[PDB]
Amino acid sequence: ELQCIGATTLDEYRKYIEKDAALERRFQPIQVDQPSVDESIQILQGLRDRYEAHHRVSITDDAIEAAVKLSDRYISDRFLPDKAIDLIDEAGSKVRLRSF
Amino acid sequence: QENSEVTVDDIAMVVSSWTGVPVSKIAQTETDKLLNMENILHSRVIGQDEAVVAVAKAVRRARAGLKDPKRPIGSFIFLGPTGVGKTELARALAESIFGDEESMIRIDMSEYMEKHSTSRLVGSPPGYVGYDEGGQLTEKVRRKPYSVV
Amino acid sequence: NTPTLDSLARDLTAIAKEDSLDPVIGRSKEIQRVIEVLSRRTKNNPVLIGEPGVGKTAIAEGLAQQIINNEVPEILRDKRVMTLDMGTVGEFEDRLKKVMDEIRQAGNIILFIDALHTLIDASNILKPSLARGELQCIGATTLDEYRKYIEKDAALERRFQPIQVDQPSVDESIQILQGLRDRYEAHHRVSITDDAIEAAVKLSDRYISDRFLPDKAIDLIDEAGSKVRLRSFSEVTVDDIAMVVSSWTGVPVSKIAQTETDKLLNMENILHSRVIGQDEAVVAVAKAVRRARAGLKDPKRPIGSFIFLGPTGVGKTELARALAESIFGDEESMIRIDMSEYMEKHSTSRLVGGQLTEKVRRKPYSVVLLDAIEKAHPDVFNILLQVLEDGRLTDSKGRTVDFRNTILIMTSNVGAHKDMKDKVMGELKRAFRPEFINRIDEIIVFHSLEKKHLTEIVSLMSDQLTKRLKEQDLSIELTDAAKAKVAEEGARPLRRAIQKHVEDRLSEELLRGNIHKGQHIVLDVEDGEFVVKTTA
Amino acid sequence: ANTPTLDSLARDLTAIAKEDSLDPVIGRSKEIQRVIEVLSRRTKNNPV
Ligand SMILES: Nc1ncnc2c1ncn2[C@@H]1O[C@H](COP(=O)(O)OP(=O)(O)OP(=O)(O)O)[C@@H](O)[C@H]1O
Ligand SMILES: Nc1ncnc2c1ncn2[C@@H]1O[C@H](COP(=O)(O)OP(=O)(O)O)[C@@H](O)[C@H]1O
Repeated sequence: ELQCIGATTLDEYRKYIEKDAALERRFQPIQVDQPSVDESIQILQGLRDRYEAHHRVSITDDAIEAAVKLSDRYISDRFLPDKAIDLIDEAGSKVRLRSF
Repeated sequence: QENSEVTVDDIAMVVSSWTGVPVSKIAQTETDKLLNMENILHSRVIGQDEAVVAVAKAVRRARAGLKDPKRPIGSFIFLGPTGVGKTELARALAESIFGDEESMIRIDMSEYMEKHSTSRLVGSPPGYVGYDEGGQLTEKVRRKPYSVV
Repeated sequence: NTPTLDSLARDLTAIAKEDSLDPVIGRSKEIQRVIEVLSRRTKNNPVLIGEPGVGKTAIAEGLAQQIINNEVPEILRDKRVMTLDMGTVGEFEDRLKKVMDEIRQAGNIILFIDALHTLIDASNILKPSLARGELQCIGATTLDEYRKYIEKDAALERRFQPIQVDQPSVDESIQILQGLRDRYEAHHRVSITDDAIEAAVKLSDRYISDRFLPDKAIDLIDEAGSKVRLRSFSEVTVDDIAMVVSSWTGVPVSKIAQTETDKLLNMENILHSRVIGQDEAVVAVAKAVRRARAGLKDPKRPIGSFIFLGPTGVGKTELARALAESIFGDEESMIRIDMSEYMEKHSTSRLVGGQLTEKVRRKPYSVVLLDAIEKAHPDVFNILLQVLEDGRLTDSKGRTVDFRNTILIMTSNVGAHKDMKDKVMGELKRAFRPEFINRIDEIIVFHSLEKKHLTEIVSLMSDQLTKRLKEQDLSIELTDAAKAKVAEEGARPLRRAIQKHVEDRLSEELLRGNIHKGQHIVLDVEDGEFVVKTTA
Repeated sequence: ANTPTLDSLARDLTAIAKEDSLDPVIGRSKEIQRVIEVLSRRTKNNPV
């Protein structure tokens, strides 16, 4: 009767929902995989628009490619594209501060 | 009309989406691939012609609708000298099967030398510390059932 | 002061006034034991240990009955047996302390407690009131929960007392029911024939195994006495009981019915034609089980030992499974214990345990197979030897597990004709003690492993490959010329070659289009070589 | 009889099956008949 959309991490799933075994049955799982490098680049551009508008700087395309690939390589403790946009916003704040 | 034809293909699609395993009617860009998979491997891994033959054979039979058993797709023991490909072949295979070869389940069994480390393949018994995050291997297969352990 | 504690729970003598409860059948010795312990002054208040549904509370009820009568001696005379309603009683402590005041008022209130472990909340004033005294009560728990209790031995072992209460005999249960069949037949306005009662007991002790006597049989009687009633809107019989058991467990009523003394005829046919080869072997074992099971012999032991000898990997496990299906069915009666894992003299620890003990605990109606027994050790060997003596193993709790209708079949390779007929005993008496041999039921030995029989197996295997396709979809047929081409193969695992020649080749050729679904795929040797065609 | 004090609070299956909303159950005649029997019993009346 009521349409729902749930969202848990794998960890909470195994630990909590899987434990229930009845409510789990009610819902329908859908795996969302981390984007590859290229998909991450496109996501990063779409968001680059807003991040530019908020920091008031302009983020190069190759800047974003480097953010994606670097953060794929030298962070390896959290996932994309959260990593990449975190770097992008870091850099934006850093540059705006560098304006002062 | 024609659209009122929920057929085997559509159940196959909702399965292969639900569980990661690819049960459906394979098409071009796949059959050509599965046939040429021997050549893909023998590109990535040089020499060692015999192995890639048997691995490609098993992947094909499994993917061709054969492999009636409820037992796993394949089971190989690669022996030989060092620096020959016993790991490179598996990396090539997981890469050609999926891409990036990073979906491959890699378990360095050289780490489970102890008697009790056998815990972290199956988890830690209920109640005991680490019970929730259990299954260094099992959770990896329940995450992605169609992979190369 | 009756008001408060009667508001706590109803008295048993109140029921015994008109004796609403059925008079319990037998248990007179056990009730006498209860009277003994209640007569004592140090450890007077007992606790009845037994499985659920065995009728432990029935013993307390019959006790209240013998209390109303004069069977009870004088010191225990004038004693009201009550119980406890935890529901009907911030304030529950006040009411319970009031109950304790009334216990102090009249020292003639033998209380009763079911599920005593989960009760001692109330312990806060019960366990103290036990120490002071005059709370003489009775306890009804299980065994393991009694262990959980005695783990409070500090203040509770001194006072309590164990009274093991166990299943009535499969015979005794008949008189139990015959005594109490009256009440239900009155309730449902039917009548219960005594053959129906004995049949219900004989199907309860065998085909359900989940619960215990007499609970099993009483439940069956009541389910029949309601089914027949609803069928009318008269007399219940074996037919209804077989039907309700079939509804319970899910086995077919026919298999419940006919297989008592005629399945033994079909068994030898099944053995003779379920595995290929081992001709004299099926003759041997078939003769054997007819000697034991059909025969009036070996009442204490199980069906008996069958040490399978010869080359491992020729049909031993398959003969075992075929026999399992034969005598008991389901292909699930066979339990396997890989004695190669027991290559350690401590491994018996996991027996004393997630091993054969739990397996026979779950179903005492089954087959058991021990493979690579040679890999065992003299300690686990002595274990299985005293088992084969009586089946009674006792692991992790002293559980006197019974081996009633189990099969003990050991498998190994000491061989590895008449010269072999001698060497087998040679390496038996030379590899372990002769007494274990002397606990023989029969010894099954097959030496030859290669014959035309082998080719037949391959045919069977080909059939299996066709089966799974008729399952999903295909129409494979292996022409016997191709079957012989494959079979012309040394080593036994020819299915691998089947896979190679047929399954692979066909999959490669099907992937590229030379085959499509819904086609009669004949594989044949036309020139001395595999040829595929489709007929649809 | 005819008490609106509970249907106000519970959900009546049968009154729903009046207007035929519940999806039909196929098979399970054995289990339904067993619920019926147990429902007509004195030792253990309540089914679970
Ligand atoms: N036949 C081959 N073709 C191409 N590269 C190879 C081959 N054999 C080994 N290599 C190279 O060896 C490296 C990895 O070899 P691999 O790890 O498979 O050897 P290995 O047998 O796993 O070694 P180890 O004995 O330490 O397990 C890669 O650089 C790979 O290019
Ligand atoms: N010896 C017996 N004579 C008559 N009835 C018995 C006997 N043993 C068990 N019963 C029956 O068992 C039923 C209840 O068993 P109960 O004592 O409640 O099981 P548990 O001991 O697990 O609580 C009663 O209907 C009782 O008549």
